[PDB]
Amino acid sequence: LQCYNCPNPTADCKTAVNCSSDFDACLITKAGLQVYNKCWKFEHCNFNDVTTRLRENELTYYCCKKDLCNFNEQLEN
Ligand SMILES: *[C@@H]1O[C@H](CO[C@@H]2O[C@@H](C)[C@@H](O)[C@@H](O)[C@@H]2O)[C@@H](O[C@@H]2O[C@H](CO)[C@@H](O)[C@H](O)[C@H]2NC(C)=O)[C@H](O)[C@H]1NC(C)=O
Repeated sequence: LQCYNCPNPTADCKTAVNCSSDFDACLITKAGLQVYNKCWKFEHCNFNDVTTRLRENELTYYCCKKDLCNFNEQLEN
């Protein structure tokens, strides 16, 4: 999956790059402050496998399966 991967927790990442290996679900987390951007698994995209790996909790991780679907446009209802 090709998604944007930033070196820091910014709220406007625009660097498109292929996702590392062992990654089939793009992840777009938003802890009301920083829009995390990283390649995540579809099995680890639950309400415990992400808030634990990042060592956080209050956040809305949204996994996707489209070349670049973790952008900042899928968490504003
Ligand atoms: C992500 O990687 C792809 C590499 O795709 C390869 O080429 C495809 C045509 C297909 O054969 C895949 O199975 C291959 O793995 C990048 O796409 C190519 O990248 C090369 C080198 O950068 C470039 O010369 C080609 O023209 C590109 N072709 C296409 C269709 O993209 C792609 O750009 C990478 N994306 C990012 C954000 O890095």
